[PDB]
Amino acid sequence: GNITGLMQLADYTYNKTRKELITAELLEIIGTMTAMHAGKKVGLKKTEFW
Amino acid sequence: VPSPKYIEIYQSDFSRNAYPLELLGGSHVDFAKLLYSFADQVENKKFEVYVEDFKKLDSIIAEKGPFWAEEKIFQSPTFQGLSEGFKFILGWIQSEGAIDRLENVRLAYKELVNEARKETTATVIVAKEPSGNDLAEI
Amino acid sequence: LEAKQKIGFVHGIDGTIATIAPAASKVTVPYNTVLEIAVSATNIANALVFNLEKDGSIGVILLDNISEVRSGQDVYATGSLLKIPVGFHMLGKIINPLGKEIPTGTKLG
Repeated sequence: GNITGLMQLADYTYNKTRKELITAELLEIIGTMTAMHAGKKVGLKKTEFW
Repeated sequence: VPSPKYIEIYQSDFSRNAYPLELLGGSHVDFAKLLYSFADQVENKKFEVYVEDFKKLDSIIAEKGPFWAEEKIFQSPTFQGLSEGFKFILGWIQSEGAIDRLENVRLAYKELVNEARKETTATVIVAKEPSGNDLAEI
Repeated sequence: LEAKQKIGFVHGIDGTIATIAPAASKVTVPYNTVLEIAVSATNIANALVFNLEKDGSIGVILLDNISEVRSGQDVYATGSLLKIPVGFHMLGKIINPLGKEIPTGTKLG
């Protein structure tokens, strides 16, 4: 019974940490893609206004 | 109101042309190079015209306040003293919202003109009031 | 005699860092070199080049007198790397990484 009580917490924290590691890697990639979007410039948009 | 001679240059491509100088910046390099195109082609190298317009524009700005963006550049009694091409580019700048970048345009157009005429300028500040003896030394 | 060379004016400042706007086009700044920012007629804020850009702008690391920095201040250039005084005369001292001594109570490297 005790070992099971430990096993659920171990499985729980394993999956908690698994999911948080996934989320973190995503936000790293999105941070980089976003920073590059800031690095890229805007164009001109030349057209007739009159 | 805008003449077709200006629209031919505007709708066409001009940034890829050969200039007196390669110009650093973002979009405002075009705000200046387009002025150079006007002054070179249709006005026949009467550069100082646009350089006068900037001066004129300064006097206009103070009288109109800071929110002169919202008003259209062509229809206005204040702007009547300006050139049609200067007005054209201010309309384009108004479209792009870059009207806060104007000083970075005159500071560039003057470089193009100063290298075409080959007239590098120099700025001195002497006192609350100039002194001739110092001037001769300077 | 000694005329300082200027390269641009301060465009933006974000806390410890800054962005320069170059004055002229033919002017060229090196990389990793120290720049100076005329925060006043008297004092100078040292700095360092960390980026260069297609726009000619310069990403700058500030190191001294950051609070006295504004936008539009004249920016000068030494054209030399960051250096500090070195020698046995420095032993027995606490020292700012710019070489400035921190009070208590020739050569360059």
